[PDB]
Amino acid sequence: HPQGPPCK
Amino acid sequence: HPQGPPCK
Amino acid sequence: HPQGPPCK
Amino acid sequence: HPQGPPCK
Amino acid sequence: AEAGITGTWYNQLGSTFIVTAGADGALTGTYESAVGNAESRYVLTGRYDSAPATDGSGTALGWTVAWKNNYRNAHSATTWSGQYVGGAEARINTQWLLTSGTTEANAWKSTLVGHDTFTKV
Amino acid sequence: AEAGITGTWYNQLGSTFIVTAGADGALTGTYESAVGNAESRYVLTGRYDSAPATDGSGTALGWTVAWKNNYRNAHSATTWSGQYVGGAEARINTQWLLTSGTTEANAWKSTLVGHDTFTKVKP
Amino acid sequence: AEAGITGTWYNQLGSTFIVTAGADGALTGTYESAVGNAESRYVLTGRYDSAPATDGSGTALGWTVAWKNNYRNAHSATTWSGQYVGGAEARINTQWLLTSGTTEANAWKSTLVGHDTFTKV
Amino acid sequence: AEAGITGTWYNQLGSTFIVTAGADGALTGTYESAVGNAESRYVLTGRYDSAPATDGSGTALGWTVAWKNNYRNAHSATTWSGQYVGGAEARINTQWLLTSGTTEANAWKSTLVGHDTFTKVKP
Repeated sequence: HPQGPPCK
Repeated sequence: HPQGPPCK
Repeated sequence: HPQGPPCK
Repeated sequence: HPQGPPCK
Repeated sequence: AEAGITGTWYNQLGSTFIVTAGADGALTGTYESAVGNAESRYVLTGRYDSAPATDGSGTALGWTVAWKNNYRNAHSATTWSGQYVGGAEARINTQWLLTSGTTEANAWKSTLVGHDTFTKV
Repeated sequence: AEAGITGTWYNQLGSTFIVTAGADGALTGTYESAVGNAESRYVLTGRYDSAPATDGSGTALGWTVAWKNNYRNAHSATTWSGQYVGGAEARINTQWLLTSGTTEANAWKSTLVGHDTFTKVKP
Repeated sequence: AEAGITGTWYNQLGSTFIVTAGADGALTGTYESAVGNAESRYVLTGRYDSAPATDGSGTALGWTVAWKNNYRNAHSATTWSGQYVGGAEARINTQWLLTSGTTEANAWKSTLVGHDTFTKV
Repeated sequence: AEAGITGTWYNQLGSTFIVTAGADGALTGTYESAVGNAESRYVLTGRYDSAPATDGSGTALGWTVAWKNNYRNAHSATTWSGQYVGGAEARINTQWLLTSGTTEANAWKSTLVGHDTFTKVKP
């Protein structure tokens, strides 16, 4: 989700 | 507050 | 989740 | 309120 | 339906919300408070999903109202987050956050939370 | 004060908030996801108190972002409600609500709640 | 009325909540989920105001349910905060927070918020 | 794990949380207001997940405090919902809801929302 951090 | 009900 | 409605 | 900080 | 958001909505407290939904996601309107009154009106601005899923899901949206107009300033602002569901009985179900401007010492209790359901009746 | 809010801010996850506060209490700008190229920009609109109190009280404000742009559509919208506190280290402390469009049956879990703190970097 | 909280309550989703209010502020009971089922039951513990104001105000209370029992573990817990109002149509109006155990990376979206109204019908 | 939660914790306002996690998923203890003598202690009861996941996931838990004791009665109750994350620096990150008993007419503003982070100090 664009509101959370970058992925793994 | 303006968001609440009437103060009547 | 147990907090929600039935999955029926 | 007991959940907030010490008073002034 | 899409621009079914446009219109006049009422919540359970008696407030009236009048909005226009623009084809690209904007929400603009007026929020009027208690009694109907005259300058019980405040400006509101928001955004919605203009391309909601094609599954019976509601349309996500949200808007804000700063409680200041040319007659009153309650040094607070409210944001409503929720979704629109249309049909015979269209409704907008929301949860809101009302934050007041406070001093540091009162910051811990600067925000109230609640929920409102708006209908066109 | 409008100036103080205007500028570029970042929160603890690394997202970018670029806002312009207008004299009439309006807030307009763009929100960008944490790192992640250019097309992770979304439109935001909000309102603040253009005449806060003297005192050392924060300025209340709020804004919304519907997570749809020309590249992605997460069928959700987030609203941040908080206060701008100026000084040499200005901050915007908020609490937010993220609601996703759901069917009648999952409506009960349609909303997430959290809090973010923004630090100003550019005017 | 005071120990009017004691009893079986239902919310709009169909869940049943059975509680005992102790004279000193404790709330103990069982929360059962969907279908009625058999081990759709979870333990709940809370506290209420045993000396509420003598003005027509409701009684503040809250309780928690960890979603683990001897058959299921949904690695989450819900807390309901609200108030009881008695009378002909007694109700318990609440707002709740459901937090799931997550990894750091998912902590930002570990909590859901909602509201429930429980009645004895 | 019960041990990990058990102990004394403090949050950023200076309040004290003393808890005992029992094998059956129960939480019992006392909550104390930020500084302020001895009679600022209130009873708390809660529940946690006594069998969390392996992984580096936090343990979900929650507890309630009704703000009435033998000295004061603030006619309100607070519930904290969050996760315990162990390590050398264990923390309990929460979001809370404080509801006050109100009349029908002020019910709309009966609940406050906030967040607290607790740091462990003693076992």
